[PDB]
Parts: sequence; C-alpha cells; structure tokens
Amino acid sequence: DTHKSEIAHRFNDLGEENFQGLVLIAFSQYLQQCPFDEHVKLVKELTEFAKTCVADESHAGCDKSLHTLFGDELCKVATLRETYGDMADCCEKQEPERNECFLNHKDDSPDLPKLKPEPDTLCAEFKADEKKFWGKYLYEVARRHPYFYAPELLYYANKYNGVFQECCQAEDKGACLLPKIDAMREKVLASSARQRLRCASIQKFGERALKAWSVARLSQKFPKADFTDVTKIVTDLTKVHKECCHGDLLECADDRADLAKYICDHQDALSSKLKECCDKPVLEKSHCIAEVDKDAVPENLPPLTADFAEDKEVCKNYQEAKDVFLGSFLYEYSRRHPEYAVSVLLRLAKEYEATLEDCCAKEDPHACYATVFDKLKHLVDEPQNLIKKNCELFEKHGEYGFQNALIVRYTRKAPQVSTPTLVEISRSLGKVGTKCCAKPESERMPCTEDYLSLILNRLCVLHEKTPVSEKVTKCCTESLVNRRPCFSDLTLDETYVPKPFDEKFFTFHADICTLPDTEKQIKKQTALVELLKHKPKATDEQLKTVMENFVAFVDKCCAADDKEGCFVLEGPKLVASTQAALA
Ligand SMILES: C[C@H](CO)OC[C@@H](C)OC[C@H](C)OC[C@@H](C)O
Ligand SMILES: C[C@H](CO)OC[C@@H](C)OC[C@H](C)OC[C@@H](C)O
Ligand SMILES: C[C@H](CO)OC[C@@H](C)OC[C@H](C)OC[C@@H](C)O
Repeated sequence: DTHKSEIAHRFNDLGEENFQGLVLIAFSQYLQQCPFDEHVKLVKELTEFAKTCVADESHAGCDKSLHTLFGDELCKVATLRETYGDMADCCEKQEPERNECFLNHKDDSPDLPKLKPEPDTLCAEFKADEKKFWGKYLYEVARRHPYFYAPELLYYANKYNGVFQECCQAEDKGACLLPKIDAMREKVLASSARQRLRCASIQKFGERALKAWSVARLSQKFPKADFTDVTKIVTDLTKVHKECCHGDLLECADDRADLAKYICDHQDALSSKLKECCDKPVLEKSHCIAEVDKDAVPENLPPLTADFAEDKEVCKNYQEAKDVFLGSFLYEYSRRHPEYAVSVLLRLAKEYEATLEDCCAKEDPHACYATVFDKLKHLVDEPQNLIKKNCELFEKHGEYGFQNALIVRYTRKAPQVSTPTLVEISRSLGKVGTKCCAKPESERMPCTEDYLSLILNRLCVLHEKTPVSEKVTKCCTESLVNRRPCFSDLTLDETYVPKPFDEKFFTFHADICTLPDTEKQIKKQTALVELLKHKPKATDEQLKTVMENFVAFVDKCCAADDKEGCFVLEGPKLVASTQAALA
C-alpha cells in the first residue's frame, strides 16, 4: 500500500541527484551498448514519474515495484532486439525471471573503446556542464563494469569532482589531471574486481559463501565487537550486496545508507576507528566505513585453545549446533589474527570442521582434537611459503620479469585458455608482487590472498562463459575458498595437445615501433604464451633465446630506413630462427 510506492519512497530517501545517478548506473549496466543520450532520456522519464508519485502516490502505476517499472522501461527500448538480440526474449517473462534473464546478458567483457583522457577536452566538458560531465563518467564506468558497486560509483564521482575543480583552473591541465586520473583508474578497477567477486560468490556459491567471508573480514576489522553484532552487520551487508548484484540499485543504496547509519549509531560497540567516518555525508561516510583500518586486538582475550582444544566439551558443542559453533570459531580466530588472510581463516575453519568430524566419532575424542592447532599449522605455513618464494622471485626479476615467469606457469597450467586472457590474467598476477611484497608483515598475507582471489575470480568469470579447461573448471567451481591453492597446485596440463606454431605472433608491421611500452610488452608476452602453447615443455634457455631474438629483431627493423620493408622482407628469418631454437 503506501510503501507500494517504492519509487516515491526511494526518491524521498535518496534525493533527486542520487536517485538519478543510480537509475543512470542501472540502465548503463543493463544496456551497455546504448549511448549516454538515450540513457539520460530514460533516467529523465523515470525521475519525472517518481516526482509524480511523490506528489501523489495513488497515481496510476506508482504502486508497481521499482524493479518492475525499471524492467518495463528496458523492454520499452525500440532498438532492444536490434542491439541486444536474445535479450529482448527476456521481456516475455514475469519478474523475477525477467530480471534474472536480463542479468544473464550483462557482459563482463564488453570490449568498448579505451577512454583516452584528453585533459583540455575533459576540462571544457567539465566547465560546460558539471552535472552532465559526471553523468557521462558514471555511464562510462558503469557500462564497462556492469557489476560495479553502484553507491561507491556515486562516491567516486563526488570525490573526483574536487580534482577537476582544482585541475581545470590550471594552465598546465594535463600535469595536474593525468596522475590523478591514473589513480582514479586504479581504485576503480580494484573496486570493480572486488564487487565482481562478491556477485560471483553469491551467484555460484550462495549468499552463505559471502557471509562466511564477511564474517572473517569484519571480525578482523572490529575485533572488539560481539559475534552477534558482526553477524547482524554481515547479514545486512550481504543483503546490500545481493541487491546491488541483482540490479536493485536504489534499494541497494537505500539499504547501505541505513547500514552506515547503524554502524555509526553503534560505533562504541564496534571500533574507535569509526569516529573519523561518522560526521561525514552519507556517500563518504559509507566509503570511509568500508575503508576503515582494523581496530587493535583487545587485551585479555583468552587463548583460542580454551574454547576449541582444551575444553572437554567441544564435541557436544559442535554436534549441538555445528554451524554456530564453526561460525563462532571463525569469529574468534579472525578477531585475534588480522595478519591472516580471510580465505586462510576460512580454510582454517574448514580444516577444524574436518578434524572434529573425524575426532568426535572416536572412542576418546579429546585426545584426538586437543592437538588440532598443530594440524592447522600447515594452512598458515603454505600461504607463507607461497609469499616467500614468489616475493623473492619478484624482487630478483622485477614486475615484467615476474609477469613473464607467471605467463610460463599459467600457460602450462591452463594451456587451452585464450592468449589474451592468459596475458591479462598473468600480468595482473604479477602486479600482486608490486602491490604486496613490500607491505608490512601483518599485511602481506591478507593483501596477497585478497588480490589472488580478485584475479582468479576474473579468470573464473571469463572461463565460465566459454569453458575450455576442465582443470580451470575444477578449480573455479569446486570451492571458493580453495581456489587459490587449487590453482597453485596445478602442474602442466598433461591432457593438452600442442597447437602448431602460430607465426602471425612473431611477425609485425612498422607501426609496432610506434606503440606505448605497455602494448609492446603485451606483444612480447603474447608471443611468449604462443611459444608455450606450441611447445609446453620448452626449456627456460630456449624461451630466453627466442625472446632475446624477438627483441633483437624488432630493434633491428625499428632502426631501419625502411621499417615496413625490413619487417616484411626479414620477418621470415625470425620465424625460422625461432623454430630452430625450439628443436
Ligand atoms: C543523468 C543526470 C545528468 O543529466 O544525472 C547524473 C548526475 C546527477 O550525477 C550524479 C552524481 C552523484 O554527480 C556527481 C556530483 C559531484 O555532482
Ligand atoms: C556501509 C559500508 C558498505 O560498503 O560498510 C562496509 C563495511 C562494513 O565493510 C566492507 C568490508 C570491506 O567487507 C567487504 C566483504 C564483505 O567482501
Ligand atoms: C553466519 C554463519 C554462522 O551463523 O557463519 C558462517 C559459517 C557457516 O562458517 C562456517 C565455515 C567457515 O564454513 C566454511 C565454508 C562456508 O567455506
């Protein structure tokens, strides 16, 4: 009834600016290939209707579900079948099947042109119309990242406004803007891959998967909070995420504000670090809570062995409520160990489960489970050795070299995967050395495992849409928690049948010389994957040889008088020599 006017409710809660930015973000994530101009028209239609409903909630159609009015507007796009083909058959369904149908067509890899920041243009547009400028930013990020966490995206537009405000008054605009745009881009991609994982985890493993993970993570952040408080916040947070992942962006933002306000209302029970956040306006306040540091572990917490090893009544407590007991173990263990990664803590709780499953059936269980922490130690040693061996590799070779060593590893593990994905994934895995290796001791394992989760999740998303490795299938779907170690344990796929040498990847036109350093690296790393797809067992000496000849060749032609001529006429020599080197 009254609150059947969901659209009026949302508009009242969020205010017009946020309402519109959220509706814009929604259209952009569902119809990633429509122009801004079109999306602005749809947002204005729905805002105008919301305003009619606010004035009068009994107006016709004002009682429809917000998500229904929104799906109806999507279906009312004339080019819908021309552009999105099958997507239009979504329209023939009732909700919530219609939406689940639309969501299915969200495109994780839409391959839209690269935005190349032209600072003077950016600044002319920003000066012309600040509000259109920000809209075009939301649209452009949102269409590229159809699962971006919508309220954070509103936040980024507000935050970076100060950028343009200061930078666009300067004469040397590009010196001011370009470093900041780079940093903006960094946060955005980080944020995107994080939200992508939250959505994949809900969709492929269930809401409970994301809850477990959140319980670990918040217990580290708010180690003084009570289990029941963590539980309340995680559930409310998981609803917010499920809503954003399902395209319910207004309800998602509305629920998040409520959560931010609840966390500020109760900060004394939660963390003293929250004081910084709580006098801020709503988007910054939520951002600031999402980013707050771990509070200090309180004094006087009993040793974990008191409740979970020494205690003679573990088996009783576990059999009486298996799930609460493990949840509680997870909370207790997480609060005391901010230095452990979330997934390591989840792996610890699973192994603990396994142990009690075995131990409680036994004659005398207490003797069996009392040494459980000795059993668990390997789950902490292995991530540690991973980090140790990889960080020395990274520092021995630097980022690009480290990327190249993972190119070799990953092509072997998953040779069926497409070369652009193996290059993209391997370059990100190597950047995990750049982001994590130099961090403090108590940050290295959380940082390493968290970025590995984000990048393997990106591999799983791409792969699940066009499956070509049974092994990558296995590691993606068998267990969210064991993804990283499942991937880590892969050896050369002995099932794989080598492809013939693909020469095009070792032959070039003159415009290779003109490429940015990154694109040049990508060309080389692409060649590298191709070497291995052809000869997965090539020796390091062969690979270095080929790649040294490759760089040598490009140098030589790029320095020629006739570049094209040297590439085309000499190019067959690199091909010939490369093959001779693989004999
Ligand atoms: C579609 C329409 C532009 O005409 O809305 C986009 C606009 C309201 O952006 C909202 C976003 C939160 O703005 C950024 C801040 C700094 O104004
Ligand atoms: C209001 C604001 C929403 O993003 O609060 C978030 C805060 C409670 O924690 C975010 C934290 C990093 O958990 C994310 C996990 C669930 O992947
Ligand atoms: C909210 C809930 C307990 O009430 O916490 C999640 C609980 C099932 O964690 C147990 C354990 C970590 O599960 C291992 C799986 C989810 O990876």
